[PDB]
Amino acid sequence: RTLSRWVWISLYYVAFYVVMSGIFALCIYVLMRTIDPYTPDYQDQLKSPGVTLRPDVQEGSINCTSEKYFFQESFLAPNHTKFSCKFGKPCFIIKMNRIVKFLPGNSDGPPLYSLHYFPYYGKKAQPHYSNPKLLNVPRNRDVVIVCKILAEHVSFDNPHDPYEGKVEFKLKIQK
Amino acid sequence: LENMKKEMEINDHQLSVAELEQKYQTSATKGLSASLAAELLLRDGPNALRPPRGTPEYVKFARQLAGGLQCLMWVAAAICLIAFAIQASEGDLTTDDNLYLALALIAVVVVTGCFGYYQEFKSTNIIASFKNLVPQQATVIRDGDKFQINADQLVVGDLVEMKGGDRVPADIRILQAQGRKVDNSSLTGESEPQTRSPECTHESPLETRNIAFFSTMCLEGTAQGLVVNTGDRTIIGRIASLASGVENEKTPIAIEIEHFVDIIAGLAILFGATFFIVAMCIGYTFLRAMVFFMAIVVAYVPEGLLATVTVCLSLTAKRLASKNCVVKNLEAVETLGSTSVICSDKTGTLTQNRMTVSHLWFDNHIHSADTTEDQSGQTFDQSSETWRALCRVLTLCNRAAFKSGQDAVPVPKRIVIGDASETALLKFSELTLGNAMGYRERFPKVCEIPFNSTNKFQLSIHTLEDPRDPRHVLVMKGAPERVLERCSSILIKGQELPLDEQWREAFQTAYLSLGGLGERVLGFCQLYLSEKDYPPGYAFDVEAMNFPTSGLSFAGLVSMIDPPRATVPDAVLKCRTAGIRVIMVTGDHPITAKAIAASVGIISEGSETVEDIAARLRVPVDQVNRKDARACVINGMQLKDMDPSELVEALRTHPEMVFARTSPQQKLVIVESCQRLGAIVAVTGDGVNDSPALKKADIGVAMGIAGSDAAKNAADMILLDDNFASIVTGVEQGRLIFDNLKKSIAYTLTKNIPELTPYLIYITVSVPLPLGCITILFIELCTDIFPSVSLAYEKAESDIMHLRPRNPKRDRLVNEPLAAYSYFQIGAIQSFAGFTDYFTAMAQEGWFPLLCVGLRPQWENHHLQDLQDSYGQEWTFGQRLYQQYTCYTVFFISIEMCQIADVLIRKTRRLSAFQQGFFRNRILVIAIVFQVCIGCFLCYCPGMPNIFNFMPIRFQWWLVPMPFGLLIFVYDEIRKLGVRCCPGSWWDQELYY
Repeated sequence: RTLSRWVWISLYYVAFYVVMSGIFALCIYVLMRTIDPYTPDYQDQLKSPGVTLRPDVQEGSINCTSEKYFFQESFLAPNHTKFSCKFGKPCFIIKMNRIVKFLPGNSDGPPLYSLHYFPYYGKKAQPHYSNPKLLNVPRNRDVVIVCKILAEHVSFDNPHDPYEGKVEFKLKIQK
Repeated sequence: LENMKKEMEINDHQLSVAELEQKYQTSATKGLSASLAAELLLRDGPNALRPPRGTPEYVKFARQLAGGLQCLMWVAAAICLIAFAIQASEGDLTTDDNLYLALALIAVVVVTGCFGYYQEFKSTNIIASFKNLVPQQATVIRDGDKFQINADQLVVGDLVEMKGGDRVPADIRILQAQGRKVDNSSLTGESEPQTRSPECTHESPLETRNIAFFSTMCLEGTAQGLVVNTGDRTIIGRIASLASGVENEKTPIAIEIEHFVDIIAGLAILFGATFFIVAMCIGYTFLRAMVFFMAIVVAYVPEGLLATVTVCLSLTAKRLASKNCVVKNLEAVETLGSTSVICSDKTGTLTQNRMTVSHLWFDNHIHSADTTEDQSGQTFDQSSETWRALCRVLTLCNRAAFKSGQDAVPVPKRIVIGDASETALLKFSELTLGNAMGYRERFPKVCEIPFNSTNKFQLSIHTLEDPRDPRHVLVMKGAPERVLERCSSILIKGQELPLDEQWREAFQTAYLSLGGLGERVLGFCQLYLSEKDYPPGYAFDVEAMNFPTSGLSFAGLVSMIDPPRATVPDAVLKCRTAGIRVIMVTGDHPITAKAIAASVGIISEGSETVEDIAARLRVPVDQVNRKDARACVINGMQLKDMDPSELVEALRTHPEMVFARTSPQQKLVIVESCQRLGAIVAVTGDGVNDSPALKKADIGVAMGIAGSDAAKNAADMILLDDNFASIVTGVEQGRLIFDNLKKSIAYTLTKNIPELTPYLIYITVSVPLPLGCITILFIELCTDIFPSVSLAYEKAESDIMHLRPRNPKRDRLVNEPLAAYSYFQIGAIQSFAGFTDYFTAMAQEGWFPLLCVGLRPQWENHHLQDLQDSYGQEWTFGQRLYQQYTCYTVFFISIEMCQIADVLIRKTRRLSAFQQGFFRNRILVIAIVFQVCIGCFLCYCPGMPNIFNFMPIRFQWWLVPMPFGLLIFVYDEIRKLGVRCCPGSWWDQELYY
């Protein structure tokens, strides 16, 4: 509560928060400069790929076969878009979480990936870059299933991200 | 209730003996009838005081739990618990979150509770101090025959008989007394015995000889007297009731805190509802808007605060104990820093409460002895031949003796058996002369005529030590006029001289003068007895004057005075510099009280009361403008008559006041008068007569050794040492902390904003939650704690003693300028520091900030194992969560980095880090290191990922907030500079705490 003097407040913050939204943004736009357009500074978080699925709980392109890894070159803009290879009892679809420059390595229940795709170049490098059934006897009951992936590169975190390289879902098909 | 007790008593001493009975229905000789004693017993009640109605059950523990603050934490815990209960509506994560938070809160109230409740569990006790002395039987006369009865049985009207040694059972009207003397210290604070005779000496009942008061003990002699009053009705009984039955009230610090909690709540509500409404306009039902409002609690309420203030108060109290200043209460640490006026009791407080000697007149000159305990003063005279001769009589014509077995203790300190005047002489001689015993031995006392009532003088005949004479020497002392009547010659220097009319008045002059000092005077003379007339053998007759009593050689005069404690005149001065008013309030007589007042600095040079001026002007007083007198001395007998408005004016009117001859109710009256003004008044006292005032004062201070139990109970603080100077230290311990506390509040509060904003942005921006509930508690409970506490170590930016006491109403502990500073400016810089680290971790991960918006539903969506980052990759639920958790960890760390800056800046309000030296505080530096080290531990230590969801941080992550930290240190430092330069205006007005 003043008389008259709110100026000396209202004009103050004006060019002091101003100065402060201006240094902060200052420090952001600097940080942002020192990062690659094509590749994050740390890959570590994503380190083992997780496995995710469609369910809810081309041409141009190139024709390819089941081979070893296709190296596109470096991750640079000097070449244009790197070329990508082509690709009752529900149907669940599994994919492997894209991770730039990662080469997967390979060269009872109740009743119930090709290398030529990698390494993934990353969105900026490759836009239309496509990443790569339960025919079961029982019916009309919940079934717990876990699908997992194998490799020396792949690891599972049973205590944590149950996702990591694996799924867990409960299907039911009521006919 | 209490108010009537404050008034002085009115009595019946004027009444005749017969008349008193008539009123009583009693027989003077025979006493009440047995039957009639009973009746009156039922009619009236027992002769017993109403047990101390003081008993606050151990249930009082529960008082520390609530407060106002603990409430804020309670309601907050209760809001969390509700929220949880609302989260019962589905399968929720809160098993780690909301229940954990609400329990943390409750637990901080409880713990803080306990802690407080202990540092206080050490004090109280007052009724039990009083009960410490609690009659037994009385001897009464009923039906003409005396018997000893339980003291409660005594009733108004009966005949009571008391002798030397006994305690007066009840208020009594003295009908008959032989050679009876009483001790009335309970009333007056003064021990010397007082006569009791049947005839009424004065108008005041407290003064008259005819009344003997309960709570008093007949010293010697024998008496009888009619019970005027019993139990609660007696003069002291009223005093009793008028005490314990006191409501302690709130302290200023406690008030300041309460006033803090209001502001804080003020904000926590405003925002918390605002976020109900802002969430409504967004896309949030009554389900969601509501959960946010309550959610907004923790961020708002500093859980760590209560604890910090306490450890800060505790830490300071410890320093003071080191000081020989014990503090019974934590809140007591601060109060001292807001004392305007002190009302001090004189005897035993200001003074040592230890008679002594005074001056001397001989050689036709007035000499001044050293009165001090430590005998700091100098030596008036050894030389004079006259001086010895005088010393001789003082040592020889003297009965007194020092009690056995304290050669350890110093002469003025040791107890002597004998009257006061005779002890004074013994101590005097023993100090400047050497052993008295010596002299006694060496001049063996042949015969002496003890100090008679009729003679008014005491003589002795001694064999002279000088071996060549061992003739007889005659030494006497007594009333100065009497000793002069008895003298022909005067030992001036070595030699005798006729006692002409000239000396007769030079003496008459001294006698007058010393007697004006309010000193008691004694005359001294001696005679070298003619050896012809008195043979070696010669027999003296004490019974009849064998030997010569007249035409003796008048040696000299011996006066006396009174002194205080060494430290006291200074301590008084310090206080006055402090801009504190000191007011003497004593039971004692006015001549003495005024003398000490001068001595101590209560009354300053030049000052003058009406009557002094009066007297220098040579003009009658009516004549004297009152306003010309700065100083005043008011007798209790005059204070009785006056209205409380008249009291207020006297108080307004005079800078140096002395209330003397005041009763305990009057001391209380003065204080109340003081407080009415609205000043904060320290009463310092030693006596039971000080109880109501000590009990009244904003802070009562009592002397530890001398102090009566009563004063000790009644008091908040005890000077174990009886070191008055302590009082000065106590006042200097009530200003450095008050400020240092605001720094710790600003420090703690600032981090609140970095905690709040992430949840808000989370709602507004629809981005993944940047900081978690858990992460917050590590800051408030862990990291911010050492640094906050550490602020207490901080020093003065200026000489603190030099500034005036804070106006409690106008300068609050937490004020809008703090909030604006903590929240508006510094906190805000902190928040961005945290947000940046957030963006850096996600960005690095593959989630650029632009993609972040609107994501939380997908991110949160448990179902989607699929979440595609900007690169185009796919992250499972857990995977992206780990990243988020890393964010929570980095944000946590960003605050600690920005908290380093806040720590530094918070160290000073005005001064530049450079001036102060942020450096000297070792405790603070320790806070930065341990603080960091705690963060690193939370990040690095394995298992901390699961237990507190803290993830390891790359080395890079540590730096993100660095530019933020540094800007804070610069931004503040600039600002203060600005504030130093123009004290007058704007920055200081808005920003200065």
